Amino acid sequence: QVQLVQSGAEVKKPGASVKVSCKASGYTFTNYDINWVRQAPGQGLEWIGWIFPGEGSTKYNEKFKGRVTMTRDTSISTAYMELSRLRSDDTAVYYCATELVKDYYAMDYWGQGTLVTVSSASTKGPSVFPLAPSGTAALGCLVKDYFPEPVTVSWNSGALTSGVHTFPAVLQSSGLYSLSSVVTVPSSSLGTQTYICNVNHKPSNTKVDKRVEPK
Amino acid sequence: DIQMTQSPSSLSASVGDRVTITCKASQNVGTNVAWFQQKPGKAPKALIYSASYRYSGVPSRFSGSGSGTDFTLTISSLQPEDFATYYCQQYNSYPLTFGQGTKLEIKRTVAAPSVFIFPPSDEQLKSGTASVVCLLNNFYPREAKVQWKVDNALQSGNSQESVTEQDSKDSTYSLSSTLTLSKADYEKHKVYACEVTHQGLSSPVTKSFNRG
Repeated sequence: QVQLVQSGAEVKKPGASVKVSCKASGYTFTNYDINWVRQAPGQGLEWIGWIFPGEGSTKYNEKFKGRVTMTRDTSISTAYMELSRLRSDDTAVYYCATELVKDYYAMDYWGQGTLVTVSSASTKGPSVFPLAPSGTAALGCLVKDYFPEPVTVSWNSGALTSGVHTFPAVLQSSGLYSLSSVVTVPSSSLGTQTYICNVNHKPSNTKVDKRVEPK
Repeated sequence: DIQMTQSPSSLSASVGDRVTITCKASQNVGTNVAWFQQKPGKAPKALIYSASYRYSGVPSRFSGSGSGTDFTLTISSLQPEDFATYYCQQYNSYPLTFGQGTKLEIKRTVAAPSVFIFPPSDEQLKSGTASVVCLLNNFYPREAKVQWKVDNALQSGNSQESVTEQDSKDSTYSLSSTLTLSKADYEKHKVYACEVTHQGLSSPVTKSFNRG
């Protein structure tokens, strides 16, 4: 079936430009529009524009006209969306999509999405701090001051999965993100069983295993 | 730009129920309306084109209708997989414009949160910042109020909240309230308490500690 593969995540500073790619396969690349829509964190969908790969013609949302350029390389079945003069409110997941409407089916196809982070912040691994437990007890890890997203959190190297809650990150006013991961465990195993939270942060090659112990 | 107003912004329903979402256009859009489904972390999925026609693979419990300015999506026989956010979209004229969206969440019995408070670690205190965490675990419905008190002074502006998506097994939520202070301001005070109210609690639940 038709598939759209997008380029990887990107971090950009205000004013810079970004160029996202959309690799299509499974259909005649030159016969259908590629549309681009974006979604800011926790917001709705916003349409950017489309490009017809057959003749390179385009159509842009007035909101972005003069600031966006869509391109296509037919030899590799790839369309591009370039957004210039980036501002913080351009931070979002960007999607390309197309639509095949034939006699016996009508179907939309989508890329996996590309995260573009527009921030003056610079890469920094997370500081991990224990949330020490006080029949059912709660303990966790505070993953604070990291950039950019994402971090990945597991417990006991993936063993402990029942009762785990990892909260969505929130952007602190310092430009850095922060989240907490917590787990409820039997209050009786506090002094015998050992609890380790594993925090991955690929952008910084950071890998922390912080043991959380009752203080 | 034609504005698409969706109603309601949020909606709770039980499995098997029938739901109606509406969407008003600021101008006439004929029947050039599309409907989309989106689950967290995934791309949107098309449901309806031309206001009333289903894209291939969309089951019959999704039906759209309307013309001109008023449009509705009707989802009967709700399945657990149908609980997500839905968007209307006009494509009559440019630019294409979406509604603000409707999040549909599963109704279940009320469940009171379990409250835990966490003082900042000494490790973090060395860094100069103190973060106090209040945890509300496995509760329904989602609306829950947290109050941070330090020496009995209501805190404003220095806390952020983060709530998980609805749990896939029990349909509860959990919530996190983090109070960030300067190490100095953390040293100047003794009693730290978070107070929780919620439909599952007949009176407020308080959790507190004294620095020390």
